[PDB]
Amino acid sequence: GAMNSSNYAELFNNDIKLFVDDTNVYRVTVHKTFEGNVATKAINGCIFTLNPKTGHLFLKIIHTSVWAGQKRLSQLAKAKTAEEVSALVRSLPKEEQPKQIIVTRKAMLDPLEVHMLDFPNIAIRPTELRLPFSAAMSIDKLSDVVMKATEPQMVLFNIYDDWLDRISSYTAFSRLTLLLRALKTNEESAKMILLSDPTITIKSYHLWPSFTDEQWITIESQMRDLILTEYGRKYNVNISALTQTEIKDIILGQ
Repeated sequence: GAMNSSNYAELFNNDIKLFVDDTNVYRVTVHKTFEGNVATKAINGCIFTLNPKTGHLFLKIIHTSVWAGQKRLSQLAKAKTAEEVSALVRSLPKEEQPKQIIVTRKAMLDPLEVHMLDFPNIAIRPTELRLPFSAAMSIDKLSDVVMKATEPQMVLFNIYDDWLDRISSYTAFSRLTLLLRALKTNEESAKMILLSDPTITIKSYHLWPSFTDEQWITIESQMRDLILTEYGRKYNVNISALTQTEIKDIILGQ
């Protein structure tokens, strides 16, 4: 049954789970051609597969060669996504295989179910949450590794850096979704907040700055301010009147 804010806590139990986001798999850029026309040109994409409990991000880079001279592309993209997720799962020992895979887009449900027939004990589920994982390509280190790729490959990161030494999975996931939601809402302002010191640095093996515990509280309130103020412009409501469960709903995407 679909994952929503009323049952999403399940993400942090002992049943290994993965989110799969396919929104960055098929990507184009617009460019000027040698005759002076304008055209689209495919660029590398990625499948974003995340364990929200451990932070492990399996970033499968989709090379443009996959698309070359191919028909029915939206069909292929989903097939490609399903193929790769199933191949990852199939490479893991049984004890590392997820119990559930949660797709961020309902369109991914059937293709993944078809490709996961070999895994009867793995539940494929849709979600009501409109999670901001599309904003993964706004994290500079992720964006660069994708763009520099010259062949298919998978790269693994901990998208929580070292946070789990200090905070719970529930807290880390809340922080991540807040950061991604803010990046999705206003990339430029979100990065300005992140670089506000800007002496607080990003370790070479990390995605985010090395903020202290109290510093993260502040960054998080600013990220929250960025999001809510924009929501307020759109809908004409008093931010401060919003309940806790209303604010979460906004961040998570319902």
